[PDB]
Amino acid sequence: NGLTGTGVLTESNKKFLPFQQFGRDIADTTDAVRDPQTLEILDITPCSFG
Amino acid sequence: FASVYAWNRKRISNCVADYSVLYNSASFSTFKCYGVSPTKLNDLCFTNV
Amino acid sequence: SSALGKLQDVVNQNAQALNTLVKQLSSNFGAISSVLNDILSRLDPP
Ligand SMILES: *[C@@H]1O[C@H](CO)[C@@H](O[C@@H]2O[C@H](CO)[C@@H](O)[C@H](O)[C@H]2NC(C)=O)[C@H](O)[C@H]1NC(C)=O
Repeated sequence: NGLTGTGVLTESNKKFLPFQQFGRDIADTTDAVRDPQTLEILDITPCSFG
Repeated sequence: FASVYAWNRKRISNCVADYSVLYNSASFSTFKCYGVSPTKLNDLCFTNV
Repeated sequence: SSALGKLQDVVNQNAQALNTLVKQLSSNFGAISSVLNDILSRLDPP
């Protein structure tokens, strides 16, 4: 719903407080989201580069 | 419609708004936006309009 | 077992610089946002 990105999506275990849209990481990169339809938290690991 | 000095103000909520279908209702005389192209608005999402 | 500040100092200076480099990926420098998916998918290439 607006967040555009790339990466691997994985089942989370971080208790997104009932009111937290997403997860913010130090140095400010999106690293978790909540699925709008089912409302579950998913981590967004980065693809492989090098 | 309303007069200008007491201008109307509607607030839209949860809906499916197709902006391209609004774009070609085919009678307008000014359709100008600054923040964003109108055809690209068909794949965003907001909180309040 | 109970002094290695030179080594500590070095090991640190580098981390403080690498963090400042990443923390700059979230400044506008005079733009509408810091995200290209907000400037891109919100405007024309022109
Ligand atoms: C959008 O619709 C889906 C279903 O189409 C909603 O999903 C439900 O979420 C609740 C959680 O409170 C579950 O108990 C239901 O079983 C879900 N339904 C289905 C069919 O999976 C979703 O909540 C809706 N969006 C919002 C914001 O409420």
